[PDB]
Amino acid sequence: FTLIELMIVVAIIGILAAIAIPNFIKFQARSKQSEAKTNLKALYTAQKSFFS
Amino acid sequence: FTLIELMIVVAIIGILAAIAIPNFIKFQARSKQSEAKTNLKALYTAQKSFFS
Repeated sequence: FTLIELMIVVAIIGILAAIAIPNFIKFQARSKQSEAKTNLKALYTAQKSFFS
Repeated sequence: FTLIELMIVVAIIGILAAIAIPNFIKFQARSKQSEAKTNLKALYTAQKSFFS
């Protein structure tokens, strides 16, 4: 190998450092939204029992 | 996948460990409150019979 190959190696590391990957904050948010579902279903259950 | 995905996986299980589920101690207290209803109706019945 020569100088150009080694410079391309450095450049590829630079490229990988700035790669555009999926936004995983959206996956975290979708995880956090499950509390709303659980607590709303608890509301539904408690309302039904109170009515009965 | 890459490192950030795997760290988000760890973060998501950390989130699920600290989710705010409904307070079910209230449901169990509502269960325990039925002694009072049953025994008070028993008082009512016994008082009526005694009066009669």
